[PDB]
Formats: sequence, C-alpha cells, structure tokens
Amino acid sequence: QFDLSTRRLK
Amino acid sequence: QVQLKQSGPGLVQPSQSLSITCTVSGFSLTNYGVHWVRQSPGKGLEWLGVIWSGGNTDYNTPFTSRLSINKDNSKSQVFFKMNSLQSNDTAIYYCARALTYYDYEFAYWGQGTLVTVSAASTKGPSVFPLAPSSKSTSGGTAALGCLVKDYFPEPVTVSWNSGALTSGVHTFPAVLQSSGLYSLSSVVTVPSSSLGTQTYICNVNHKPSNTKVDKRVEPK
Amino acid sequence: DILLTQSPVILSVSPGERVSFSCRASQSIGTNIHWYQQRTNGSPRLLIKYASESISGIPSRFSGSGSGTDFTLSINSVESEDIADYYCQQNNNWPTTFGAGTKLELKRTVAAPSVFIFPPSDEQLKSGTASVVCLLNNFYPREAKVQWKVDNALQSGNSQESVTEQDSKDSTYSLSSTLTLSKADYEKHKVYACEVTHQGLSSPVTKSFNRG
Repeated sequence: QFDLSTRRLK
Repeated sequence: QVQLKQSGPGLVQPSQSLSITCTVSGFSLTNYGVHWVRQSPGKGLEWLGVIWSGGNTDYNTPFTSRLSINKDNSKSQVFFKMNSLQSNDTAIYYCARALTYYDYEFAYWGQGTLVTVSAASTKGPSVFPLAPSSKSTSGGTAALGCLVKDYFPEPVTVSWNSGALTSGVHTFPAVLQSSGLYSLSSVVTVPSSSLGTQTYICNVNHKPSNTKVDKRVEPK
Repeated sequence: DILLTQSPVILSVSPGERVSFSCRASQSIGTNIHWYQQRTNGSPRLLIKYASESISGIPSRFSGSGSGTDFTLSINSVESEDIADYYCQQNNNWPTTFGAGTKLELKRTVAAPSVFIFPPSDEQLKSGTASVVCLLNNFYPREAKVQWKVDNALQSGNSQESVTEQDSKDSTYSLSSTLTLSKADYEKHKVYACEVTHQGLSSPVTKSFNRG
C-alpha cells in the first residue's frame, strides 16, 4: 500500500 | 535539459475542483504530448489523460466527465483541472512526457503535487529546536534538530543551513496526531566541536500555508 | 483493462546478490512493458522500455526480459542505492496500466542504535505543550522497542513513533519517539527516561534527564 508521506510502499 | 515543474501542493475542499499547472522547458509543447498520472494509496499509479501536440485530449474512462486538460503553447504551460473531488482523490499528481511524441514510456516526470482532499483548514507549523547537549553527544558527535509541529496538510519541506548541510540528516515521515494536525522532526548529527563555531539552521517551508521559518538551533 | 500482477510484494536481498522482479499480465501484451524505479520522496524513474531495451543514464546492472504475459526486471548485483519500489507498466492495450509494485529491502549486519534524548524547548513550553523526543540513530534491523518512564511511572499511549525509510548509503534505519504532555504535567515531574531495546544491544539502553 502506497504512503503519500514517504512516496513508498509500506 | 528537459524539465517539468508543477505548482505547489495544497488542500482542496470535498466536492470542489483541483487545478495544477505543469510548466515545461527543454522542449516544446507543439512537439510533445504531456501526460497526467496520479498515485494514490487506494489505486497506486493510475494514468489519467494526455494533451497531444495539436491540442487533442484523451481521458482515462473513469475521468472523461470530470477531467479537462488545456494548454498554452507559447507559455509552455499545461493545465490540469479535475472536478468534484472526494477524499479518495487524495494523491500525488504528476505531469509526464514520453521519449517519443506519440508514445507512453514516461522518461520525464514532474516532481509531483500532493493534493489533500479534506474539509479542514490550512494551518502552518510552529518550529521548535531540538537543542544539542550532553544528553545528545557521544564520542565527539552531537545530535540536534527541529520539531515541526501542528501543521496541515502535508507536505512540509525541511533543509539545513540553506541546503549546504545534507550529510547525517534524517527528516522523519510526518505522523498524524489526534488533533488531525501533522508533526515531524528533522535531525542531524555534527561534530560536537563545531557547535561553538558553526551555525545550525533548519529551513522549514510549508507551502500550503505559505509559511517559511528559519530556526536557529543552539546548545542550551 | 489489463491487470498487472507484481510478485512478490517485498524482496529482501544482500548487496552484490542478483535480484529479479516479476510482472504478470492478465493477457498477452507482447513486449509492451516498461519498468520504473521510485526512490523515497521521488518521482518514477524509467529503467527499461519494451521489456528489454535500455535507457540513457541507467546503470548497466539493470536489465529486463520476457514476452507474452511473463516479465522480469533484473539487477545482477544489487547496490544499497537500489533501495526503492519497482513498478511495471503495460501499453499494448489502452489505457496504459501499472502494476502495484514490489519493494526492495536490503540486508546488512546488525547495527546498534545511538540513542539521544531531547527535553522540550522553553519556546514550546510557552505554548503550553511539552514534547520529549527520543532519537534512535542508524540501526539495523528495523525492530526496536522504546519505553517511556516519568518518575518511574510507565507511559502508555501518549507517544508516537516515526521510522525513516532505509538509508540509501548504509542501509540503516532511524527512529524517533515523541512523548507529549501538557506544560502543567511536565512541570510536576523530574525524571524523563527513554529505554531502548534492540538486537544490537546486549542490554537495554536508557537515556534520561532531570527537568531543570
């Protein structure tokens, strides 16, 4: 799932 | 070189409309199509549409009615406008360009625009120092930082000494507090013997609220 | 639309090892597939186009193969800067679609955190709120416990943690734990303690201070 804060999949 | 620079991040009220401007350089809009892609938690990467060299547009099927892309060739600007945003439209929005004028292999991307869809209000952060001390020094290395508290929406940019200090810097991902405001720290480790000689300043820029603060961080 | 399925969700490898990313398509798409790298806080960077063709400025260690429904992005010898998410894109069928991505994590040797503690600033106290920050710097692996104690009372539920993405240079993580109080509560107590547990430490490390 993509995380807008880090721009990474978490 | 080839560059795409998008407008700043911001908050958009639910049911309201989103506007982003993609300003290009290093090529001409009359020769290349410009594509729009977004990246959400729900759907990941998702191609939205394109405006071609000659001004024609295609819109991905789910967006034909709420999406318009326009441009000004002489100004090298492409304008994205989406209507009736719901909260799951919260995403990073990119403009992109392919290698060849008709293709879709996106070799050049904008920096992205984080758009938050929420009913709340924009609020700038307060910046507090994380002062170096003996409790933050080991083997001639001191840790120090800035606490960037109570802002909305994401993102906030943090740098040190106006860009000249980058090594040993950790800026933590923001966390949402019960208040619905975000908070983060940015830290950096330096040689402790430089504390008496060098100034340390975190530069905080919260674009959505147009708040820029430089916080000098000193031993106490 | 074509569904692209990337497997697995997460890869964990050691530097120098070869690594492979899989992309499967819901029907044949020939060789119409592109691959991208997304680094922490970055935009997608194009790695390979049309299954196997190279891109200007992309290190040679990157390559791709496949046709039909089954495709592979390879790194022949992983470096720490390869820490990223990887996405495939098909464009045989309109509209162009992307896979959900695979995360590349790097292993390294255990590294114990350096632990620093920061009292609330006088500046913050004027606002009537107190933040006590405990920093765990450059450690591996990611798992760690932080236990707050105020005058020996165990704290629970009044702290938040943030962990950085993996470091592109040394493959470590850093963690912050922030204990939040009112000014009034903070002034009522003396000893603020942050206890850290991690695989790299032979015993829990405690950093603390006395208010004033």
